This record gives sequence, structure tokens and C-alpha cells, in this order.
Amino acid sequence: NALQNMDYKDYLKMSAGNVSEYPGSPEVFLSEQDAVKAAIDIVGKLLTGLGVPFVGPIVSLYTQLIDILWPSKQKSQWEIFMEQVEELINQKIAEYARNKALSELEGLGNNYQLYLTALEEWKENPNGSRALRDVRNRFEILDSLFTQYMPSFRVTNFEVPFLTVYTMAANLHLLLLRDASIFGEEWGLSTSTINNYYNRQMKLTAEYSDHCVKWYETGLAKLKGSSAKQWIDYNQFRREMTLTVLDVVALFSNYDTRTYPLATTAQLTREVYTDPLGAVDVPNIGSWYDKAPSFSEIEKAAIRPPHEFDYITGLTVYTKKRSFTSDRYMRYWAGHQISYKTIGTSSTFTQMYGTNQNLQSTSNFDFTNYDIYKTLSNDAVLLDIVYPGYTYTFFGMPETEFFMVNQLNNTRKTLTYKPASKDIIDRTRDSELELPPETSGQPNYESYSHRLGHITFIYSSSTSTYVPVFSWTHRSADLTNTVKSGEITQIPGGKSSYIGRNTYIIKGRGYTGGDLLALTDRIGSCEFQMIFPESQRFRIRIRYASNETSYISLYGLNQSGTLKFNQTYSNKNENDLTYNDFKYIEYPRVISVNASSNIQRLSIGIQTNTNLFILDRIEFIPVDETYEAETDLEAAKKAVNALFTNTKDGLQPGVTDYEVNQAANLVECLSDDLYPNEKRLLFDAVREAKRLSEARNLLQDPDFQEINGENGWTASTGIEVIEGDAVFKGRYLRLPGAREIDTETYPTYLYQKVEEGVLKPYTRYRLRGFVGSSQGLEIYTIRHQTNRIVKNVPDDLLPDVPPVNNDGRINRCSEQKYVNSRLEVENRSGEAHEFSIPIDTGELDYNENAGIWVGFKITDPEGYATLGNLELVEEGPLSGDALERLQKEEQQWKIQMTRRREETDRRYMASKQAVDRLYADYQDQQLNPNVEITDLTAAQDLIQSIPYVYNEMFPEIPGMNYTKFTELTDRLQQAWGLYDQRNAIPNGDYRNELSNWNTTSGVNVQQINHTSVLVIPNWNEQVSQKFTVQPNQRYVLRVTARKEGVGNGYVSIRDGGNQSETLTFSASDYDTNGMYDTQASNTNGYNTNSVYNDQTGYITKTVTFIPYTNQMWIEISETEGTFYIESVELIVDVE
Repeated sequence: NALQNMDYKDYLKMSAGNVSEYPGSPEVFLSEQDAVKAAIDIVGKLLTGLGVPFVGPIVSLYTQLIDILWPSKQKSQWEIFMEQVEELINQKIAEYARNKALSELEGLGNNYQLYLTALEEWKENPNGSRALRDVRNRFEILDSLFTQYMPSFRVTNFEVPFLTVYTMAANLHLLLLRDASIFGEEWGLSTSTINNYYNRQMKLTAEYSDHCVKWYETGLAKLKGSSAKQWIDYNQFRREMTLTVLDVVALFSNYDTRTYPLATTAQLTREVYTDPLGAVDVPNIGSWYDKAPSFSEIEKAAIRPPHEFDYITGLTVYTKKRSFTSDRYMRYWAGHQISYKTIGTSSTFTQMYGTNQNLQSTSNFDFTNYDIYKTLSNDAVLLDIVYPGYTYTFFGMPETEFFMVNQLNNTRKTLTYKPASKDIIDRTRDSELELPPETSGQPNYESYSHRLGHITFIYSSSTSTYVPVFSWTHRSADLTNTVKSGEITQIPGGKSSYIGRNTYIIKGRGYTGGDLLALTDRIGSCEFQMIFPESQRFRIRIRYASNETSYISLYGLNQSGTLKFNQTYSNKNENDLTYNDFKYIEYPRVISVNASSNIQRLSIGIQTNTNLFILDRIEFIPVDETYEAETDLEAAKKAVNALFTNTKDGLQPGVTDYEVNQAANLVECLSDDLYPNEKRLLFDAVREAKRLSEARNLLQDPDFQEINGENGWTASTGIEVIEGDAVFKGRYLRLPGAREIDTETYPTYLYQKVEEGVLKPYTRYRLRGFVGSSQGLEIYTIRHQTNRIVKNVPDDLLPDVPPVNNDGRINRCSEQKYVNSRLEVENRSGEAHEFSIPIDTGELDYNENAGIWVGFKITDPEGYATLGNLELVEEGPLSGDALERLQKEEQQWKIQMTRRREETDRRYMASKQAVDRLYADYQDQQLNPNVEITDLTAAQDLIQSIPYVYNEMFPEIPGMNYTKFTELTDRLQQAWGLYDQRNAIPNGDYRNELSNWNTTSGVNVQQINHTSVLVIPNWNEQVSQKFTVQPNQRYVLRVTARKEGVGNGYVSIRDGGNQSETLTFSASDYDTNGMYDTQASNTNGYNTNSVYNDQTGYITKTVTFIPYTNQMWIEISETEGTFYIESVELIVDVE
């Protein structure tokens, strides 16, 4: 059969069996095919050697690339790359520029051959000075040839037709530079020489990428049109230029050996589309597209909008029949339902295409667990001629064969769609002409480059258009998101799973191998589902873009936490991102996963405040067993060193007491097993740092051991000292809210004076502290001016879940790590935990001894504060502007003080003279005989009139005259003290309320003008007392009282015999002789009266008395009205 037509030549094709007239149609026929076949091989080889830094695998990779780009076949592969695009866009590169480029490329080839042999020489003899010369020389020659020639491949006017050439050359150039950064130290390159190369490499990665994408996009735009025919051409360029340009560009980022120091697996997740399945260019008949929908109707119908990566599980095809007569008919694919899913879910999706009406039959296909690596389709036409001689044509698809390989057990199978048709015209279409397998030894079911992903459909009943369209995913994109232990695994954002939420996916431009995931204010979270078949430690890295600075949170893999991201770009749409708009962030927590055959989940979400985060890919980086420990050491070595000056024997003044404590906490993280000596030395250092903090701190009692002690903190009742609690190391203060009792509100306060003795002139100091959380906390600094700030600090450093778990003891290591990550978010407007307030001295004065007051207060009953690490430190001498403004405040001050010392010295000397008058000596141990209660109240009223006894804005703190006030009050009380000892009547001035007095129930003592006054409010009401006296001694009784209203007030004294005396008070005591109108004679003859109303007006009356018994009674009463008694006094008469 086959053999009887065969020619001897065909038969001598060892295995000669009728595919030796197209023996690799995608290998060596049309130049678009051979370009595509070569690009698919190249991409396929590069994927196996990403990250790999060893000389052996790199030599064999070059061996392979060189055999593809510079074969010894009679046509140049570079020429084929030009033809490919020249044909697609129908423009030829001008003769001279085309020939120049081909020359230079042939020459590049000769130089690569010599690089490869030198590289091989060096592998065999790595320390031979000849081999080192050779490999270095040949590298330097290639680099400068690339630099010379790259402009040759982007000649302006011809950027698009050159694009494949440009791409493949740029790729070699980036690989070349990569070699420098891995082999450079061994070739003898300087550190700086290597750095220059690496910097050039990263600049060039951006230039070449941005050029490739720009011009892909421009080329594609110029094939836009309005007809179906033009759509085919537009899509061809999309497909071919993805395979030949964008797939290569997407690898460029992985050639960075600093970011990728070991083997890395990349995944191309973009979909590509094979040409639509309808017949074209049928002799004397035409094409499916002759009568078809418009360009934009096909773009809409055939091409899926961006979506989460998916794979096909099932298909139901709907078949119709078409006849013009009964002799001849086509049954064809009229529409379909396709079932598919995302990774890891179990949720089946279904979509419907085309029509399902007026059907002949239905065909079902199950593809669960299989990849489809190849399709054979029939593009058929039905042609019929009917009376009276008119031709009718129908284009449709009556047959496909799906070639399948099992994902798990690797067996092969074929499923066929083939309804009965009769007398139709057929051409077969093989998917491998467009998407060939990789060139290995291996069969296509092992080496396929793409699998069938989805099936769309171009449908119009008007034009009888019924055309399936197949999309395809690259092999490098797995269906399980498996993460292996010996490599960096990349998982692009498109490979997230559907869990029921909408998801915003942006169209990628080629840079990333696929589409981009975006999180927004509308859709805040995504989930990934992954298989981890081995137990391993990893760290996570994320490749991202954003136009803001905010943070993400990560949940899953037995942990959760937060990560800051920094703005990467500004003033662009998210569709105009270029290479340099993408950066990396690294999560600083090592993840432990246990090996499991089931899915493990990681969810990523942004905060309430955040608008946009664009996720390109997440990366798993394997780490060994000591990585966590090594990085903890590095963190601690840094934080401790930052405490000290260069000589290591002092604190920098910008370093806070809180920071000393933070560094100490991080030292705790160190492993005793790995770093005992390093840990001991860092402990030694922080201990010394803490002692240094206490030495420079000008506050007494910074650890709060002696509250209300001498020359330390003065504190209101209720303030608590806490030790052994979260956030603060050692001891801190909790200030409660102000206390309400009935009408009165009693504030919480804490203050201390720093004395003049420890200060310096013309110097700046800083009050610093840490607030855990607060509301209504007032902080005061006082030297000459008083300054006040209010802090309201949020309670954002404690967690809402246990920070320890079972082990309920505090762990200062994990506590500080958590607190550090919270101080890392950006709110410094009065709500920062730290505070630092400046206080400036001018001249010093040991007499004034003004010092510096620091004060804290809460007036709000609902306020509070936790407060620690308090310090007052010297910053340094004032100079420049700060000094001038101080000399101004100071001079403004000295003027104020001069006025105020004058107000003081008068009120003072007046007060002091009143008190001087109370005594009959200069020692103050003897009272005058003649002093009465009224001399005491007068002194007291004047003492009360001394001003500036208290600070105006903080009255609990002493003012300039506190000392003067206190001295006179002590002296006044001493004298009042003597008065009561002298007074033979116990409690005669009612300073002990009503003790010693027998009273009826309505008698009370009231505070009138800061003095005790006995009140008798009604006439049924009485007071008396029996007390002892010396018989036959002359006493004098002195009564100071005010009688108001009708009637008389009486004070009666008697002995136990026949002696008694009665003093009478009445409102007649005030009535006045009267002006009697200026004694009826005064200038001109005008009138003036006197005043009978003397309200705040007591009268003193006296009477002498001799008791002839050792007992006496006093009795106080009234007939009516109200009687007020300031003092009853019974003293021995001096005469």
C-alpha cells in the first residue's frame, strides 16, 4: 500500500512510513514555523537552568543554545527570525541594514564558539593562567561586540521586523553579564569591576525588556482592522510574538544571581490561541472569513478576559446537520458546554458557547486527570449546486481527535468527535504546526510544550459562522502549585484559587509571563492553595507594585503577621507598568511546613486604608536549620552597636532609654546552643549601656523605688507602680483618671524638680519618655516659661490573642519582635508612643534655684496613662538662632520678675509685720497678752494675699513665693497654737469643731472667712461647758461675736458660788452716732449719712471676773434671731 508508490529515497528514511514529505513541518518548512519551533526549544532549555550557578550545567546550556542559533545549515537562523516578522507585518528590512545585521550576527557566532571552548578549557583547568587569560579575554570581546551591535537590531523605522532578532541577542547579552557576576571572583575581577557589570546588567534588563514590550505592542496595534481576515493576522502576531519574544522577556528577571542565587522554577501562565478552526483558501471557494463577524465581534467572542489560571475537566459538544439535498451533508460542532476549574478548589465551573437548539445529537468527553497535548481537526466545506445552477457553501467543523496523556500514571488515550458526514471537502489541521513540542529524544506525549486550556467559539446565525477556537497553557505552569525543597519556587498571582469572592486580574504586558493579581479597596484578599510533599523551612518573598506605602497581612501555614510595602511608582495607570515599577519585599519570619498530601493555604489581604497592591508572584526560598538563628544574631549585633559612639564607651545622645531596653530584649532571642559567647558579650554591652543611661539621666529615681521620698517624685494617691508586665521592661507607672467625689474633682499628678546644681548655662535638655497608651495626659516642662502638651496615645502594642500561648510567662524576644512591627506604621501626629520635649537654660542662679520642673497630670476622670523610660538628658550647648530666641525670652522674663518682686515685697513685709506683732520676743515662744482672735484672722487674710505662691498653670507645683508663704503660715499656726493653750476655756475658738461643748442638736460650727464660727440658729438652742480654773485669780473674759436679727445674744459665766457676769450682744451694737448731716454745717450745704450695716463685722466685749471656786460654767444662748461666735477666751489678766 504505502510502499507501492514510495520512491527509493523516501524508503531509505530509516522508519520510512509516510510522514517524510513534511518531516517536521514546524522544523524546516515555513519560516514562521521554524522560528516558533526554535523559540520553544530555547525557552524550554532556559527554564531548566534558571538560577543554576555551576560551570558544568552552564557549559552544556551554551552548547545547546549555540547549536540552535548557529547551526551549519545553509540558511541562517537569524535570517529566519527576520523573515518570521517581515511576513507577519508585511514590511521588509532595507537591504543594506538587513545585510549588516546578518554579518555582525555570523561574527557573533564565531566569537561564541571561542567563548565556549575557553569556558570548557577553564572547567578542566581552573587555575591555569592561560585558561584564565582566555576565558576573560573572550568574555570582554563578546561584551564589547554586544555593545557595538545592539543598535544594529533596533534601526529606527525597522524596530518591529527586527524584534525577534533583538530579543534573542539581548537574551545572550544578559546571560553573558550573569557569567561575570558568578565567575568574576575566580577570574580575578575586582569587587568594583563585578559591581559595575552587575549594575549594567540590571539597567540593561530594564532597557531591553521595555523595548521588547513597547514594540510588540506597537506592532500588534498596526494590525488592528475591521474584518475577520485581519483578525486572523492580528492573532497570529499575538501568538507567534508571545512565543518568540514575550516568553523570553519574562525570563530576564531570573538571571539576577543576587536575587536568585540558586535553582529557580518559573511558570508562564499566559494563554495562547491557535488559529480558528475553519477552512481557509479553498480553491475556487474561499474561506470561512469571507462572510463572517467583524474584528471586534471576534475579539469579544474568541478571547477570554483575564481570569484565575484554570484547566479543562469536561466537554459536551452540540451537533447540528446541514444539507442542501439528501445526497450530501455535514454534521458539525454548533456549540458546547465546557467544564473547568481553578487550582486546589473542588468547585467546577461551566460555560456555554454557540447554540444548543435543533440538535441532531450530543457528545460527552471526560478529561479529568488528562492533559491534551495535541489536536487533529478537520476544517471542512460543504459545497452544493442546486437548480438552476447556483452554488451554496457551508463552512463548519465535523471532526476532532484529542490526544491525551494521564497526569498521574502517564498512560495515553485518544478521544474522537466524529458525527457522520457525507461528500464534504476536508483539510486536516494539526495543532503541533503552531505549538510544537520541545526537541528532545522523547516522544510528544512527554515533551509537549503546551496543553489545551479552554475552547471558545465564533458564532453568528446571520452568516452561518460556526468556528471553535482553542486556547493553550504552557507546560511550565503546573496544575497543583507544588512547592519543592531544593529550589526557589515561584507562584504567579494568577495561580490563586476561587473561594467564592470576586477577583480583579489585570492584563499583563509580557514582563511577568502572565496576568497580574490586584488587591483594591473593593476586593481586599486572595488565597493560594499549595502542595508541599516534603517537610522544609522556607522564607517568603513577594514581587509586587503599588502607588502607595501601606502593608499586607499573611495568614496560614501555622502563622500570621504583617509586612510593610513601599510605593514603587507614581502617576500612571496600572496598565502602563514597566520593568522598573516592580520591586521585592521579604517576610522576615521563617515558615515551617510539614509534608502533606493535602492542600495548605496562604491568604494575603490589605488593610482598610489601602487602595491598590499589585501582586506579580510569591516565592518560596529554602532555608537551612540555622538561618533563623543567624539572622537573630545579625539583628541584635546591629541594635546594640547603634547604642554606642564610635569608641564604644558612651551613648549617643539621640539614643533613648527605651532603645537600650529594646536592644536588651533582642539579645534574649539568641540561641544558647549556637552562640553562647556572642550572647554573653552582647549582654555585657547592653548592661553597660543601661548603666550609662542611668548615669546621664538627670531625673532622680528613674526606676520609681521611692515615690514621695526626699528629692524624688511627688505623686498623688492612686498612682501605681507595675513590674513584670508586657511592653515595659522592669518598672513603669499607671496613672489613673481624676477622682470625682460629689462636686469635687481631684486630678492625678506626678512631678519632680531637677535642681540648679546639676545644670549648665545656655544648654538644651530633653524630656523623653514612652507612653504605652493614654488619654488626656498633660506633660509639662517648667523653667521660666511653662509649656504644655497633651498626648492621646492608642492602645496598639498589645495583641488581641495570647502572645505566649501555653507558656504564660512573658517572652521578651517575641514580645519585642511584635512591638517593633507595630512601631513600624506611620502615625506621628501627637499619637506616637515616644515623646521628646526640649528645655533651654540661660544663665544659672543658685539663689533663685529655679531648676527644671517636669510634670504629668490628668484632669479627665476617664483619662489614663501608662508611662515609662522617663529621662531628662543634656543635648548640648545652644547656638545660632536657638540661642538668640532664648536671650529674648530671658530678657522678657527678668522684666516680669522685677515687677513681681515688687508686688511681693510689699504684701510680704505687711504680712510679716502682722505676725511679728503677735509675739513679745524674737524667738516666737511667747504670745502678747493683748492679742485676740481678730489679730489672728487679720494676719491670716494678709498672708493669703501674697501672690505667686503656686505656678499658674499647674497649682500643685510651688511658685516663686512658696517659701515665703510657708514660713509665715508655720509662724501663724505656732501663735494660734499658743492662744489655745493660754485660753482656759477648752476649744474656745471652735477649731476642734464641737468637742468639749454640750450642745443641742441644731448647733453647728461653720467656716466663715477661713475661721471657725459657732452658730446658734434658733432660740431653743444652747451651748455650755464646765471647766476648771484657779480660785482667787483675776481672769478676763473676751468674747468676739455678731448678733443678727431681733433680740439678744447672751454669754454667761459663773463660779459655783455667788459670782456671775453676763455679756449681751445685739444689732444695736452697730448703730451709729451718725454724720447728723455733716453736723448741719458743711461746704455749700450738702448731705451725707452714716452706715448701720456692718455685715462681716464682729464685736469684741470684755469683763473681768474672780472665781472663788475651782469650777466655772459658760453658757451661750439667745432670745431670737441668729448668733455667731468667733471666740470665747478666758485668760489671766496681766495687771
